[PDB]
Amino acid sequence: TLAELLGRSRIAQVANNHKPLTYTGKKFHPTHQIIETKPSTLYRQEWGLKSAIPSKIKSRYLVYNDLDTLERITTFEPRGGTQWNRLRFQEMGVPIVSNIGRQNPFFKYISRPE
RNA sequence: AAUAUGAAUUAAUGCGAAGUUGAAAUACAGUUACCGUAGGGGAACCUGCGGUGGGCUUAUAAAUAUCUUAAAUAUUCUUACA
Ligand SMILES: [K+]
Ligand SMILES: [K+]
Ligand SMILES: [K+]
Ligand SMILES: [Mg+2]
Ligand SMILES: [Mg+2]
Ligand SMILES: [Mg+2]
Ligand SMILES: [Mg+2]
Ligand SMILES: [Mg+2]
Ligand SMILES: [Mg+2]
Ligand SMILES: [Mg+2]
Repeated sequence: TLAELLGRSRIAQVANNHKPLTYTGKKFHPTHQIIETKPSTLYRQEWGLKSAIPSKIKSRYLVYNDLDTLERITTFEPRGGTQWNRLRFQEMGVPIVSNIGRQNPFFKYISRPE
């Protein structure tokens, strides 16, 4: 059915987020999912959102909150810069270690009631 | 006692022409107007108290914005590729 397809659509895959797109507090990790469009689609203002992104946007990365609003605009910011922070961390090749010597969370360890 | 008539006597008002004394109202009408009420004054009107808008909704910024392969690759593409 159409409902089944919609639930699995790429737009459905992005978790609902209404966090401020302009946040001036302390940032410790990414808050919005970066959206990327290919160069061919960018030439046609196609991002896979509800409406065409304004042609003024030359970046290929954005973050958004609402597909449409009462102001008849998309709420988005044309930035994708948290990906470069992650890739620069990867280039520094420093593994993240636990200062408390806890078990690795990414391994299925056999824990006990200690 | 009622009804009708006339009535000394006396009250209110309309229209007509037509000047006079002011300039109260319509614009922020030159003191916002009007409602109720009270007092005062040649005349409109003036003043006090509250009410109404049938006057002020007539309302319109203390400005400041961001990084990924610009192309041998996107931009071309005509039912083709798959
Ligand atoms: K007056
Ligand atoms: K009055
Ligand atoms: K009065
Ligand atoms: Mg006067
Ligand atoms: Mg006058
Ligand atoms: Mg006046
Ligand atoms: Mg007086
Ligand atoms: Mg008054
Ligand atoms: Mg008036
Ligand atoms: Mg008015």
